[PDB]
Amino acid sequence: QVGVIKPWLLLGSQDAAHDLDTLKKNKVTHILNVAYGVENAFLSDFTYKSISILDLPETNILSYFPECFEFIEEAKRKDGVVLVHSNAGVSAAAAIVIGFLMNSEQTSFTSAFSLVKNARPSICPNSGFMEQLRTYQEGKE
Amino acid sequence: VGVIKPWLLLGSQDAAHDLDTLKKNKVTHILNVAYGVENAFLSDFTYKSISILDLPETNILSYFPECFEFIEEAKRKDGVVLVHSNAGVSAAAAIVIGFLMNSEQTSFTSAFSLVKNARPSICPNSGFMEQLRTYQE
Repeated sequence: QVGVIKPWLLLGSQDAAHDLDTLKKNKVTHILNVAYGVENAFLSDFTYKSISILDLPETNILSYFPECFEFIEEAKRKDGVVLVHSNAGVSAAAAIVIGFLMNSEQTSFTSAFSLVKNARPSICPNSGFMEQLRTYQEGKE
Repeated sequence: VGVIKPWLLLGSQDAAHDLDTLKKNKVTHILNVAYGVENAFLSDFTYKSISILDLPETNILSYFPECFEFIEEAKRKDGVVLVHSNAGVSAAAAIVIGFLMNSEQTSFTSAFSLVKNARPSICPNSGFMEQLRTYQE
């Protein structure tokens, strides 16, 4: 299962990452895998990047922005389509997508959150991720 | 937090760390199937932890003896158990679905529906769904 945030920006679970037919139907070109233990199943069909982002409040989600956002922008620059996925893809993967929208569109946490939540209503970033994103633009700590 | 029964609750790591809500809901027992979530309130609740990776290769059925024994103990003592994982959407949900099937002889579809109505964000992975579909067939 897949949220279409933009036509080129998708958010989903590990099951999305392993559903070839739907990856093709959505014209996926790039897959950002922030899960644990999820094999990149289709090496010949997609450009993959992995980065471990554990679903804990202690994870520093902001730390991952340079690497993750460069990849997303790579997909976009090439007029492709990137799927960001994790295990359940409701928390860490959601937070990366929210942050990306915040930075790429210079939009607020609440605006970006709303865009993701409408596209994938099962999102529920952990409290630490919410605090980290809510106070990123203001520069807390 | 999803209220599956007044004594069976399903939630996230944030529910496990919210003492005020835990006490409002009369929790007594916490079954922690998360990774990396400290059992914060040892003097207030009875905790049991079990590692359950959210991967389709995980054998969810293997965890049922340990998990269900604990849930049954909370129930026998007229307490209230919170089952939680990290997001509370996949393995913790699978445990709750399986528990209704096992304790109540409920069908998979009915049990799944009960859990999904109490917590619409649930989505056990493809492996867990197939394991639960054929459980007690």
